[PDB]
Amino acid sequence: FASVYAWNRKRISNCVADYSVLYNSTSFSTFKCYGVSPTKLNDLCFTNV
Amino acid sequence: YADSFVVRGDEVRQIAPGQTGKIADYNYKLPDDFTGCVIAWNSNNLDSK
Ligand SMILES: *[C@@H]1O[C@H](CO)[C@@H](O)[C@H](O)[C@H]1NC(C)=O
Ligand SMILES: *[C@@H]1O[C@H](CO)[C@@H](O)[C@H](O)[C@H]1NC(C)=O
Repeated sequence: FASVYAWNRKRISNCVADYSVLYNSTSFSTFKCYGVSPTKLNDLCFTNV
Repeated sequence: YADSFVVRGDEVRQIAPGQTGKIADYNYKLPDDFTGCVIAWNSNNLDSK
């Protein structure tokens, strides 16, 4: 992973966002969304990720 | 009524209305119009061997 001052940016396109494949792999300590409700993420499409 | 169970330390944040994740999706769900209180505490001295 990069350093905080020289942080990295990556582009994501042409993919299916099924975040249930992370359940057995990862454990998260912080998850917060701002402009959208977390229960509506399975029903949307995203533009310029 | 009183409900009791055990989870990880990183999964306490999911016991709240409007949350997503493995625990909220498949294990334990709360209503949107919930009236009550939520309590949690560490239990390492008893539940770990
Ligand atoms: C989930 O991950 C654990 C640990 O890597 C592994 O033992 C288990 O087989 C995995 N379960 C599935 C369904 O892949
Ligand atoms: C990251 O990917 C490797 C395989 O390249 C896998 O062994 C490892 O468990 C993954 N780590 C997580 C936490 O997803």
